[PDB]
Amino acid sequence: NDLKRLPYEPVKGLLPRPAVGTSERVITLPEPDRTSGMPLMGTLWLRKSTREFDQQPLPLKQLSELLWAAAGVNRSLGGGRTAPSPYGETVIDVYVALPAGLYRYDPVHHCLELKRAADLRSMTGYQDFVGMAPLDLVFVANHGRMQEMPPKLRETFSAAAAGAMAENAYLYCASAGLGAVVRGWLNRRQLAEHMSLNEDEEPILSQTIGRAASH
Amino acid sequence: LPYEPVKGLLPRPAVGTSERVITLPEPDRTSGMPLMGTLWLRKSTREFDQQPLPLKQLSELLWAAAGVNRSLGGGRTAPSPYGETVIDVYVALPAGLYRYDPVHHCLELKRAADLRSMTGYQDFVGMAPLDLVFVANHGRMQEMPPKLRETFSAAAAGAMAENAYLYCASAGLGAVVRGWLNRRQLAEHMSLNEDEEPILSQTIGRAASH
Ligand SMILES: Cc1cc2nc3c(=O)[nH]c(=O)nc-3n(C[C@H](O)[C@H](O)[C@H](O)COP(=O)(O)O)c2cc1C
Ligand SMILES: Cc1cc2nc3c(=O)[nH]c(=O)nc-3n(C[C@H](O)[C@H](O)[C@H](O)COP(=O)(O)O)c2cc1C
Ligand SMILES: [Mg+2]
Repeated sequence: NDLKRLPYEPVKGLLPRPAVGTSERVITLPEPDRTSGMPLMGTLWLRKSTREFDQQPLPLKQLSELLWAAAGVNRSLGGGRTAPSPYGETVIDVYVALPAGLYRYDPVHHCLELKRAADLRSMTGYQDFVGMAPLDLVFVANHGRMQEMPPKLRETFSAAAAGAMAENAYLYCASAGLGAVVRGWLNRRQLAEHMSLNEDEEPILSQTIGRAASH
Repeated sequence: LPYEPVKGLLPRPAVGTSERVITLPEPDRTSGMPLMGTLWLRKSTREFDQQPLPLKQLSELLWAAAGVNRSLGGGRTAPSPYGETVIDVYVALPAGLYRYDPVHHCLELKRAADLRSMTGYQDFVGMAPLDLVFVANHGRMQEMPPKLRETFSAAAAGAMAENAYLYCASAGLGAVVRGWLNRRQLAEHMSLNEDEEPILSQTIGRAASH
């Protein structure tokens, strides 16, 4: 029983796989829906972790709503977001590893901007028995926007903000019949290198998303 | 513009009978505002009306943040590292500080004092009917690597506070998660054990009228 708590085996030597598809510079996303969908109370009942997935990609509508749920602008006045953040600073940027490329989600313009023309799915650097899925979200902390915050609270603020955003994604997945699993076992430096992140950018959590496997 | 620390403010005496265990009505609702609606209305509120939350609303709020959504296995509404509770949720009420027990869906008196707005920082958040306090229990993380305990408890607490924010958006309540905490001072006020530390506090109530 305690054996589940043993630290996971590191995955050594993996390189980014070649991009599959057309690795477009910008992917424009459709406007997210505002009225309809499963009641919040229903989504809380069904909120769970999934580790085996079907490989079918999310339709563009679902990719859009997921990204908006996690990191989107919900108030035009001031660019308020669907999730909180310390001092209103955008401390977390959401990246998306798709088979066609690694993208950064831009909330103000609700689109994806190419960060790397490579498939960086399941590059957490640890064997946590989470299978291959259509996409991974990576919640990256931007230390450049945290310098007016007390240093000893930055990991708590980054992790809490990332947690809230990952929770919005979980709840969206539950509303839309999708599986999700947040993953904190990250070789942060290795993943930061694969993602071509700047020195002040640190991966905090990832989240593997897709339709749950058929059996 | 950066928040300043406030001096030693002592806790207020509890108002009421301070019952030792409060039974909460069983969580059974599956209806209410669509998730997308709650996401659209998710925001922080800092000025509140003082009217207490009815029992049913308090029960639902606690269940959203910390409750059992799967009876067999004790799976929770929020994720947790290794499926083990690393966060204990406390509720600071006028009548006393209570610990929410997810398995029995009830409140157990922790201290007969009013500990609302005991963060130790001046973040301009007004008095509200209650605070939720998310406590990292390091006693339940001794087999987890030290370097991950802060990230995992903070990410678990953030998800729980997020479920709470969303519930508040669905119910027309205001909420604000607060992370600027003098943790040691607040832990002392809460009578927490040495290996338990408040990491986030969340002030909740109806938004102020005038
Ligand atoms: C901060 C945090 C980090 C997590 N890290 C991982 C991880 O690295 N790998 C994994 O498979 N699951 C991870 N999980 C998921 C938990 O294992 C999962 O929440 C737990 O099994 C309970 O299942 P449930 O989400 O269905 O309630 C993490 C959860 C949290 C809150
Ligand atoms: C980790 C974290 C800690 C926070 N701490 C405080 C705090 O101590 N005091 C406060 O007034 N607000 C706090 N907030 C709330 C943010 O200031 C707020 O989310 C931000 O201003 C944007 O407003 P919004 O929540 O309406 O989107 C915190 C938010 C996060 C994510
Ligand atoms: Mg203990």
